[PDB]
Amino acid sequence: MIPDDEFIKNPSVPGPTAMEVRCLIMCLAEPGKNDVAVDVGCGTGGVTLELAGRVRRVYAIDRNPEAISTTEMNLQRHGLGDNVTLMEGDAPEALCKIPDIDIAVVGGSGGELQEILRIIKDKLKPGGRIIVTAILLETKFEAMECLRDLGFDVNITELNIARGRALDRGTMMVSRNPVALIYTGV
Amino acid sequence: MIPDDEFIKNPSVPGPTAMEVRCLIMCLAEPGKNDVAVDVGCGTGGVTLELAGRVRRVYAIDRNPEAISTTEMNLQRHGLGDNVTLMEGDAPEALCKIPDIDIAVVGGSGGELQEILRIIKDKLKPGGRIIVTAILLETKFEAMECLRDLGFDVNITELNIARGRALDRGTMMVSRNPVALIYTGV
Amino acid sequence: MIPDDEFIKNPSVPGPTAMEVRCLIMCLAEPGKNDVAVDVGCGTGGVTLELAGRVRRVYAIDRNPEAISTTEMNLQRHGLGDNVTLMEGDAPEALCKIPDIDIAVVGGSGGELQEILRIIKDKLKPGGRIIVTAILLETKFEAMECLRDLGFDVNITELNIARGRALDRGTMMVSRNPVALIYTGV
Amino acid sequence: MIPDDEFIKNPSVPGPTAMEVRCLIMCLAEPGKNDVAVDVGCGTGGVTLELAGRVRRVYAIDRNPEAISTTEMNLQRHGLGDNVTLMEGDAPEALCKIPDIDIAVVGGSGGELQEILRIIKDKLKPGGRIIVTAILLETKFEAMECLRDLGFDVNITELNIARGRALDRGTMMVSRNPVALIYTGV
Repeated sequence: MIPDDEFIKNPSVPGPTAMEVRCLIMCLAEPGKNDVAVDVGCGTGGVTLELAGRVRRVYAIDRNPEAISTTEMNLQRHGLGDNVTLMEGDAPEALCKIPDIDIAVVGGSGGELQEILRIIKDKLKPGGRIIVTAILLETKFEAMECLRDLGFDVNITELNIARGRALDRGTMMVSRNPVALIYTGV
Repeated sequence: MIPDDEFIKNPSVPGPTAMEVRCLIMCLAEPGKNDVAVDVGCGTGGVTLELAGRVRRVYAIDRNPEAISTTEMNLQRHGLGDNVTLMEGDAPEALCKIPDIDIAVVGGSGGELQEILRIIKDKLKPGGRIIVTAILLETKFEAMECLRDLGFDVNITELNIARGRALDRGTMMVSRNPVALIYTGV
Repeated sequence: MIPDDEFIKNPSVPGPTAMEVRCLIMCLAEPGKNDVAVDVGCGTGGVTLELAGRVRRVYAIDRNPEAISTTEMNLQRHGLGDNVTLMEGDAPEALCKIPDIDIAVVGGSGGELQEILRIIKDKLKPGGRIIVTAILLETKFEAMECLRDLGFDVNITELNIARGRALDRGTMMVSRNPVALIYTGV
Repeated sequence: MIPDDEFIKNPSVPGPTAMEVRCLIMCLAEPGKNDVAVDVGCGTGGVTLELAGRVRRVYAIDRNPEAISTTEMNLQRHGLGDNVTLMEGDAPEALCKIPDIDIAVVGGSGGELQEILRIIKDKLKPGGRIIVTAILLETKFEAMECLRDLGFDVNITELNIARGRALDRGTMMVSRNPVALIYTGV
């Protein structure tokens, strides 16, 4: 899978998300060449780039113009983006113009996490998956509470990753920052 | 991906490998529908199940008869096990009778870690990957060194995981023991 | 510092608090021989013990009768307790009957966290510290919010500890569950 | 305890040791006002500083000339050093001119870990304590082996610490690199 260092970043644009995390988001998302997925807060584009090649169509949304721009750049360098619709705009309004979805990945909550999830539940085909990524503490709580309030079966997994860096003196373990995945069962 | 709680267990068989680990093992290995893989120490059968439904033929090895049994039981539970050759017995003697592999996943060291890897290097098809899962401090070290000594490009990723357990009082974070993954380039 | 395995553990009562966490608690508490401290949810009695041999007076509270007994037993085995006042009853009602404190440690709340902090803030001597342990996801968010909402500068440290366990096969890394410490500036 | 940001950091000297780790080290070292201690690879002087205030004497050693300089700098800026014999040079040679030690803390091995531990065992007074800080994957293993081969009861604790950082968005957990502590039975 495309390792972190292989992605073009940006100052005002966070990401890419740790490969280990991206790897797990895909395992939970349970892709498919016939699935329609939406990725909110596509940021650097990691999550979008991955899905761009395992489903029918992916809607990448992000209020920050730089993010939509940053994702596009990576999509182009990897020659992907055919089944990807970029959307410059607020998440709630961006979602309303989209068909029902099979997969839903919500990155940077954007302080609109609750409203964002509410909408997603109204457009979730049967057996749909909803995966919420969280970097902020307050975000994990809100993600559990809302998804629960919408009648979903919420689960949460915290991932503390450490990779080894080759030094002259030997190998050192470099830590990533904690990343929790709040998701709904099938 | 089959969640941990959906596996048939055995009071004498460890495992199955944490899902988050199973997931990352698959991202790294990058299974092809034409690859020949071997899983030393299949234990409960996690990794074996995951490879089974993605490659041509998987050779699942294990010293414990209960293991071969449990793995075979979880195989049938998901309509898989046609392209899986089970092997009871010591790894070294089992590995020598095997054809060349594209993917090598070695589970619990077994005290013969260094010998196992050695046998695998001479049986690895060009472009093959070797992945070692370690829970023991010493196994992590011996893997790194030995793989380097055999002329491979080694890397190590440690995963401390925490899952949420619903309690009356709320959600608790329960962690799994650290799992390191020592892998080679391609 | 009294190591874990040296405490009388009652299966029904939680604890003792991982020695590593207890160490960090004392470091953040900055106990003085003239300080007055209260420990809500003393449980096994780990924290109470540490403070007992370091402050003027320690008020140990816990709504569980077995926790009080367990805490009393352990204190005796360590000749401590001569300057400790155990309390049988609910926290909130037990807090109003206590003098003002310099050090407040709060363990297992019980859905009464908000109220418990509200009382501790009112009885907190100037300069005093407030330290809250949280194993529940929710308690972490709640302690962070309530302490902030009560006008305190809040800080949070997550501890993921792994100790080594010698096995015939080698050294296994055994992980304790995550433990957070939410505290107010000194 | 002296926090991280309160230390004079030199661009050529590593450290200071994370306050959470220093706290644990002081806990395992069980400092006594009579104990004679030695800090190998004092770095910024965090460990030396702490000890200087709780034991008879302290011999801070470090191959790096700038480290010695930076360590002597943090001593004065806190009113300590009247009992801190600084030493610039190779640890092994430096230790020979030192008295028998009660407490021994070793960090930077510079690749002479084994030679250092051996020397320490010959100078270790009964009831003495040895504590090694490992950052390199290889160091942990080596330390375990030597200490076992020297007739000591080895113990290892892996610490993964995360501190919360205040963002306009709210609160994120920032990870520190893993830090392992290999210690002998007192």
